[PDB]
Amino acid sequence: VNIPPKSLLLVQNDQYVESEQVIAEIRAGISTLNFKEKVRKHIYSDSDGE
Amino acid sequence: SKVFLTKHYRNRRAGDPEFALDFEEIYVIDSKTKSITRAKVVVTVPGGRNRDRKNDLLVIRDNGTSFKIIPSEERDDPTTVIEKEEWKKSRQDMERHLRKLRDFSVSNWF
Repeated sequence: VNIPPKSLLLVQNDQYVESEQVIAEIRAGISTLNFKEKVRKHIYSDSDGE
Repeated sequence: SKVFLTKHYRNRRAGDPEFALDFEEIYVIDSKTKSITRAKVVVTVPGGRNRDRKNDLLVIRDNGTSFKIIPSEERDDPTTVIEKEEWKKSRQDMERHLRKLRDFSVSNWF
């Protein structure tokens, strides 16, 4: 199985996989609605220092 | 979809006191291919040609493509063949559903 326009293959050659494991992503090649929202996440320091 | 033409035995009339049908000569008429062919009958009954053609039963299967001549004593009641086909289809479907589990190939079908 595979999809030609957009396939993201998350696995390598000669790799042993079990059932019901995500192998590829169709990537939803069909375009998403273009409502881009940009959000600002802040990283917080866990410990003190320089 | 198909029309079967069964030739009578020795071209006898239906009103004859000893009437029979010849299953070795059956002509099908297809409707999708506009073709008229012969039926590849499989005569499986002990007796050969010396056996009287009064104890016979043509069984048609596989969408009118399989023909078998068997005696009328070893026939199958409708419920038997219905249950046979249902059991086969159900087992195929069950093996399909279970094949997609990781615990397969180490299991048993009880």
